[PDB]
Amino acid sequence: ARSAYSYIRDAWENPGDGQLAELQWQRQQEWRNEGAVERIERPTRLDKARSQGYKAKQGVIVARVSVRKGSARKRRHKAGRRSKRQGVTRITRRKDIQRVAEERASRTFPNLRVLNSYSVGQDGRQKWHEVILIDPNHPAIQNDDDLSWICADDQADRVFRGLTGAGRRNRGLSGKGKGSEKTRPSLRSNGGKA
Amino acid sequence: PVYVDFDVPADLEDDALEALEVARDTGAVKKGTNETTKSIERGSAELVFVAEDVQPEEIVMHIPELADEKGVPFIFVEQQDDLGHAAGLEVGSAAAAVTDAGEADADVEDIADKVEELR
Amino acid sequence: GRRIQGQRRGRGTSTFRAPSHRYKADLEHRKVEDGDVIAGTVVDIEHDPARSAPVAAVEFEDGDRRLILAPEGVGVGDELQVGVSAEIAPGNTLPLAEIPEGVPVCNVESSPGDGGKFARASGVNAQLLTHDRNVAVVKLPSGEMKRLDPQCRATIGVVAGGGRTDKPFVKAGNKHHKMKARGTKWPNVRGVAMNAVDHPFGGGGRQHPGKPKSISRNAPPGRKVGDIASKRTGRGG
Amino acid sequence: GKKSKATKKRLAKLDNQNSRVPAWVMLKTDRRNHKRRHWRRNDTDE
RNA sequence: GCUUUACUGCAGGCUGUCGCUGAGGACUCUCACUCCGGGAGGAGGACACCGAUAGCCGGGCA
RNA sequence: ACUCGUACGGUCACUGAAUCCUGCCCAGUGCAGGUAUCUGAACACCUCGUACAAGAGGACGAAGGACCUGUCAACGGCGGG
RNA sequence: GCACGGAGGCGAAGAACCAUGGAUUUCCGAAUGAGAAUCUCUAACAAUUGCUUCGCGCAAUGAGGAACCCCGAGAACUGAAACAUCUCAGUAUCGGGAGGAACAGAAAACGCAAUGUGAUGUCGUUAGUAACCGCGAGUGAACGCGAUACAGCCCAAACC
Ligand SMILES: [Cl-]
Ligand SMILES: [Cl-]
Ligand SMILES: [Cl-]
Ligand SMILES: [K+]
Ligand SMILES: [Mg+2]
Ligand SMILES: [Mg+2]
Ligand SMILES: [Mg+2]
Ligand SMILES: [Mg+2]
Ligand SMILES: [Mg+2]
Ligand SMILES: [Mg+2]
Ligand SMILES: [Mg+2]
Ligand SMILES: [Mg+2]
Ligand SMILES: [Mg+2]
Ligand SMILES: [Mg+2]
Ligand SMILES: [Mg+2]
Ligand SMILES: [Mg+2]
Ligand SMILES: [Mg+2]
Ligand SMILES: [Mg+2]
Ligand SMILES: [Mg+2]
Ligand SMILES: [Mg+2]
Ligand SMILES: [Mg+2]
Ligand code: NA
Ligand code: NA
Ligand code: NA
Ligand code: NA
Ligand code: NA
Ligand code: NA
Ligand code: NA
Ligand code: NA
Ligand code: NA
Ligand code: NA
Ligand code: NA
Ligand code: NA
Ligand code: NA
Ligand code: NA
Repeated sequence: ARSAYSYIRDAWENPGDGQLAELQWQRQQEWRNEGAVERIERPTRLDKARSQGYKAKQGVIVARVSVRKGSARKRRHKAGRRSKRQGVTRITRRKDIQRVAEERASRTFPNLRVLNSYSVGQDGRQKWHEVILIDPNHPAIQNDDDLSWICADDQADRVFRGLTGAGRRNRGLSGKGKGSEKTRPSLRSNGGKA
Repeated sequence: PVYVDFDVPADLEDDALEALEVARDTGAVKKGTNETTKSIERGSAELVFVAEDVQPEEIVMHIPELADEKGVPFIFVEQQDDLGHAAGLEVGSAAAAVTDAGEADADVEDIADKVEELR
Repeated sequence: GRRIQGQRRGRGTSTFRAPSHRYKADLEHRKVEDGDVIAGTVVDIEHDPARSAPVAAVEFEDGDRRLILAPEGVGVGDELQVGVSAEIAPGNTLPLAEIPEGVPVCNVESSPGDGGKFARASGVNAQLLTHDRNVAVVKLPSGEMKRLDPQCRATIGVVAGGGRTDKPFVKAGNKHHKMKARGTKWPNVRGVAMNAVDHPFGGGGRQHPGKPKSISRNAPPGRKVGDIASKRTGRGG
Repeated sequence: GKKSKATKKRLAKLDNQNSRVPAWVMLKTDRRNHKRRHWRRNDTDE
């Protein structure tokens, strides 16, 4: 039959209805007084967490990250700029809020590397995402077949190179077909046209 | 808190855990929320235990409604490690299950009733 | 076009900032747990560089020594009280509700606890007109009828130093000295004397504003000069 | 102007480099100090 | 470089609408959120703030 | 920032000591206030249409404007017959 | 040592010279106990983390590198015979970061439509073709074929 996890996963399909909504309205209050990068002891979304790589092991860390809601906090051009490049309000970044979160976090925990991330709500002026990090210098993980690879040197500061899962999704590398002409194998080797 | 729709007095609570200990030595108990949840669906459960100090709550919110549409009686426990320890574990447990008790099928039944009256 | 002078101020550079390090203290009321027991003695009378008005030094029972806004008629040796059951004597600070109607009051709280806000400058005063369990209507020096929470504290009497404005500065030298002890740029070059580039009223073959002086509230900073959202001008009529 | 123990060493080195190439190196190379710093005409660092 | 009722824009201000956002064309309330308070609590209250959109103005700027 | 500030203030402008005075014009332009009716975007609401959508139309209508008032120590004006 | 003087010394105890491994290796410097124009003042992983015997106990990050690489931020002169879309150009420049290479990668793919191909780069071609564009100036792929090199895997959950 259905696992206990499948309940949590279903509840989160509509975070505005039922018990979860009654929960969000509560926590969020306590969440708004909390700092930007806070280390929590256990995943809010246990299912998603596990389904992303989570494990109750030594060297596996989770954390919530709050970011201001909005569009390009872009300063207006000071020198001569033609009508088209005269934007400040409308234009938005080419990097999604979730990815910004992953970085603020990886930085906060220098030595740790980023496994994955996931949304955990949002109100009228901020969005929250939890982050799974791993300590690639801890024998538990160096010995764990299922996470071992994250220790590889060429995995260091991966979130910053866009190597996340949320990264490749942002880079337009989902479909192996139509549309990916300008994105595979990388944006820079395609002249940045996506 | 949100799934907790009633308060369980300390003594009644003590009685539940006492029974859980002899049950783990005579009958059968299930540790952890996954195993416990599966019982309520398989029907092989008689009495379920749910800690009140669970964070994040989601891990448990489903128990109350799921057990009620399957008839299976339940109970709220304050501590986590008390349920965890009581089930013969060194850790703690969000929820445990009474899959066919032992030497207390009477006590268990009565307890499940006192709760039925506790609303 | 360069930024107008009003925009430079917003940065808060040295030229515009107020000489805080030179100032004495923020005159706020005294926070009392309750009882009204709090009472002190007027030790001295000083001059506050920040308001050009006087100020009274006071020493309470519990050891506290803090300078307070000195109303008119307070002298060295006198006694003041702070609280709900305080006496209705000039200077004694207490909530509006306890104060009898028709009595001149100063240093009025805009919200209870803030420590005063209204009626603070040279020789001014508010006026307590009405009472209620809910409201307390005060007449601020500008004539406005301010509706207040009767729980807001306020000092009895008029602010000292009255009549300062009465005598003219007589000379640029004297104004200069007043301004130096304030966060204001002085002197002032009329925008019509500046160049085209430096201010909307600038340039031209003569000194005159090309645009009509009155201007809309909605106008962006950089253009918001002259008669702002004037409901009218002149005196005639 | 006052100086530090450090600066005082730098000045000193700067003065030693300001000496001429030994008459003996002349004969050894069978045949000029390109870093001759006068006090007035030239300016050191700092 | 400067100007304006030159062309096209842009900040910015005003305004409707969307979300934040809840309870019973006008109204009550409190739980979010705001502010004051050292605190207890006080004031405001689904408004304000903020994100999006839409119309008006818009040499302050390009 | 102003602000350790609170209308006897601080901001924004014009005129430029004292003395005697400072006329008439609100039409236009500007700012401010009101406005029955008229104009006025988008969402939601309606009909139409499309098994959905594009799209046609209806109703309601904010600020703004029309319209009226105020105002020149507000831009400015103070003639011909 | 360059560097061919003078004095002197070293080498058959096999010096010089070369190769490899080792020793020493002042102060500043990411510079890390704290302060400072290379020095100073009275025990130090400063700062941020992880594991934690919760004791800096065990560890991690920091900064450099010709260019290459990856993710972000992103011009204008100029072309259009002016000029606003467009062009220059995702160029220059800026921010963050990895390795010896990076990135990508084992189809919710292709759609010579098929009874067909079978991870991803890259080279040649398709092709200046299709597509875009005040339809102006100009911008401009893919499937496929021919080659190079080939390689395939693991969780999550069900059930324990
Ligand atoms: Cl990382
Ligand atoms: Cl003044
Ligand atoms: Cl093929
Ligand atoms: K251009
Ligand atoms: Mg103050
Ligand atoms: Mg005056
Ligand atoms: Mg000043
Ligand atoms: Mg002047
Ligand atoms: Mg001039
Ligand atoms: Mg101008
Ligand atoms: Mg003049
Ligand atoms: Mg004039
Ligand atoms: Mg505050
Ligand atoms: Mg211009
Ligand atoms: Mg140091
Ligand atoms: Mg040009
Ligand atoms: Mg050209
Ligand atoms: Mg590549
Ligand atoms: Mg053309
Ligand atoms: Mg291009
Ligand atoms: Mg193709
Ligand atoms: Na990191
Ligand atoms: Na694109
Ligand atoms: Na002028
Ligand atoms: Na010199
Ligand atoms: Na010029
Ligand atoms: Na007129
Ligand atoms: Na008029
Ligand atoms: Na060495
Ligand atoms: Na270290
Ligand atoms: Na430690
Ligand atoms: Na040209
Ligand atoms: Na030209
Ligand atoms: Na073919
Ligand atoms: Na075009």
